[PDB]
Amino acid sequence: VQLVESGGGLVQPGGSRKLSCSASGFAFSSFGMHWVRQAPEKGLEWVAYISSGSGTIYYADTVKGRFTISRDDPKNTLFLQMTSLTSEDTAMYYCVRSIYYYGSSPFDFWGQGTTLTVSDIVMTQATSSVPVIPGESVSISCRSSKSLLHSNGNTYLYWFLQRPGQSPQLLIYRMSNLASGVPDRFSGSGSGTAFTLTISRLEAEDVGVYYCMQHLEYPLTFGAGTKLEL
Amino acid sequence: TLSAEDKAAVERSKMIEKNLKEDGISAAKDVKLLLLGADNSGKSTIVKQMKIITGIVETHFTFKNLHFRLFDVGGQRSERKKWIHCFEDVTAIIFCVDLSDYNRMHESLMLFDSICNNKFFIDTSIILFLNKKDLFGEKIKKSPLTICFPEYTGPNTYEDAAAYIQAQFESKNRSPNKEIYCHMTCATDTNNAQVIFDAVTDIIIANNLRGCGLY
Amino acid sequence: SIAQARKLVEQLKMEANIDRIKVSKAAADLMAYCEAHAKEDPLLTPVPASENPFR
Amino acid sequence: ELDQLRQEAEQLKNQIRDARKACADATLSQITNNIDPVGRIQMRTRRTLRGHLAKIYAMHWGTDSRLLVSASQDGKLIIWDSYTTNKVHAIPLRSSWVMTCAYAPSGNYVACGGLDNICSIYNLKTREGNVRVSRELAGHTGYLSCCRFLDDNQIVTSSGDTTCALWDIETGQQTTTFTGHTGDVMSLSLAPDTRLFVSGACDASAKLWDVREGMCRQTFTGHESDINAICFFPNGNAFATGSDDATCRLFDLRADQELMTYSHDNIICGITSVSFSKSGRLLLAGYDDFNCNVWDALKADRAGVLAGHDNRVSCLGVTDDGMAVATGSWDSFLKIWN
Repeated sequence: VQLVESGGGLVQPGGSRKLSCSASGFAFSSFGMHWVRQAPEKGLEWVAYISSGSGTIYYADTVKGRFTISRDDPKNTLFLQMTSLTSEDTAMYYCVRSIYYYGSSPFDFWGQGTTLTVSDIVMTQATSSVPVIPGESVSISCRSSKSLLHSNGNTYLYWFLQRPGQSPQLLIYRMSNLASGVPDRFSGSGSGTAFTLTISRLEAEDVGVYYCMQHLEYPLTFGAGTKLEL
Repeated sequence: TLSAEDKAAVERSKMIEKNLKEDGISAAKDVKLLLLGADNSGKSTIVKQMKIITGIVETHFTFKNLHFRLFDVGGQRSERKKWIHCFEDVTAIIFCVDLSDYNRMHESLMLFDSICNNKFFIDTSIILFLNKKDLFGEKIKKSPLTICFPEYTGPNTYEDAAAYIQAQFESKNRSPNKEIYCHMTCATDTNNAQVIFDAVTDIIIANNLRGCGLY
Repeated sequence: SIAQARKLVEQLKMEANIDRIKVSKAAADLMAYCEAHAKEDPLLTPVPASENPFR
Repeated sequence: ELDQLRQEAEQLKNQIRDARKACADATLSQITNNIDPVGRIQMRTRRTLRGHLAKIYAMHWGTDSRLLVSASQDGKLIIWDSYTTNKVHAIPLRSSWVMTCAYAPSGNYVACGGLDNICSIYNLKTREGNVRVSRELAGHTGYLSCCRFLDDNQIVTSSGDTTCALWDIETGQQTTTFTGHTGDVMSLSLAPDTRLFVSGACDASAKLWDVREGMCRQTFTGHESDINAICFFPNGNAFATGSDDATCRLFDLRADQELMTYSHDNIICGITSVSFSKSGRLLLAGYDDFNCNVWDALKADRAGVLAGHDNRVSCLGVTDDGMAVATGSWDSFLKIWN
């Protein structure tokens, strides 16, 4: 399982590019793939979405009417066709897989991004330069514009860790569910519009930026990012 | 009250059941038949143009407008009452009789009496295949057929012996919604797929007439 | 045959050399357990007024 | 020389019968016939799961009381989300003839088997998105009737070649073989300690075995026909028995004998599935006459009738929390009541 995204580069302020990503290792048709951009010195932002079998295609507010997303299931390729590239689209574009059933773990794999250069729910989390000490109890907080609880008993909030120089990796889904491969020190809990990731016994390979995600209403909202120092 | 994950799960379910309906549509056009008989009664060479796909053996071939599937059910030494209901929806039961083996003829008669009166096989028609007729007619001079089947008179000829065996097999039939199709065939008879095709389409027409209140 | 006879002889000794009870509490334990756990089981006295596990 | 051994066996079995008779003082009558009746039980159709195009032959509940596994003759193993009448997975089977299905208690694996004499295990939680075969277990000479999971690595299967076997999924070998049961072993039930299990067979015997050992310890006897179903009591010291003679019983492990029998005069169809309530007070029995009636495990009383099946019911299941009962027949639709 590995996602490689190709394309990108310089573009004239008004031209167009068509980014494309491919999957090799998992069944493509069973996954609803996403596009998430990252400005070079800012947080993450959701861009595009296509469902399984192209049954549902959603775009963002800054994406509607200008961009489009297509997938080639027989050849296992996802396409992002963007038109009228302004200077606000200078971002690294990530390809994210997601599966949806009872007990699933959406946003569980991220591809290495493509650097592009063109020469609702509001969530704001914690501080941004917290002094992490190696071995402690760190409570990274989060917030939302709504109580993210549905009648199904599932509160929806996702925690992502971005190591320096790497794609984001999923840690906690729903509200308190550990993703596969995440060590047992990571744990999260909370209630409506009040979420906390309690990391106990901090170690190496944990420095980076921590992000939130809402998944009740579909236009996705992240947080700014809390950074672990030292 | 539906969430985004719930909506995409419903979409995944719709894809699963649409593919289920597609598979059910594709698989409905396949005729299923249940090969039976005694040991070495010609089950392995019923059709010379078949492709093979242990518990049970499944062999398939396609002829004209329909695709055929045969279940040899060999090696199932368990009790023949617990998995018969698996083969309840077969269109026809091909029973193979070897006229050569006089010792195992009564075994074939007992099996035919068992399967033709079972609760799950009251409506399923039977296509008899009186196999191995060439060496049976070759050896009918020495053996007069009364050594294995008494209480009959005849000229010890091939035609009368075949008629008597067929009559004994159809005497074990007690059903008003079933017809036994008999067809003597050789070991060198390439014309076996057309016999089964004609019998099977006749069976399907008869079943459709039965379901509509007619014959 | 001889091996099967020896196997039957050995196996029938296994039920022979054990016994437990003369139904002194072997039926009292059933009626004790079902009385205490009847409140746990919702198949006897359902309460679909606030819970509603199925619609 | 076999005459002396046979005479010794006859003397031992006469002693065993006498011991059972002498231990049967203050018997099943007037020991449980002193309490209130269960009452009237009526269950309405809450769910009607649809999606099979053949006869459903098995059904097992998850330990979360949320997910079901139904394996049918169409070569498909659909995993059902019962709370929303929803499909999670659809596993195409290599051999369509299927007589059993299982669900691992961890929720990670499902099992399947049938006339191919192979217990094929499947992995639901994989990092590829689809259910794949994890291991194919082969080695029996007969069809498999019921498989039950102990954990993610140990499976125990009852098969029709006069044997039961406990496997390990990692290497695909038979660790323990449970020899006996001269008929065809037709059902299997696990006690709530993963230590001892029961197994009925066609030769009218309900043996009790031990997982940590490889031999029987109590051979219940008394049915005059074939057996089809078996199910432990929640205590772990009793079990029910459904059979082809329209006779569902309750047996007792401590007494080594047979407690009250809930049979009816007009019923002649065979029992295909039996199950117990959360407390063990309510017993649900499947019937081959297009029906599934409930009883009481203590007294003889038809507390209710669950009707609505066009064909024969072959799988009945009660969840771990006892909140709902699943009933599956050959009409391609399996139902969940409340």
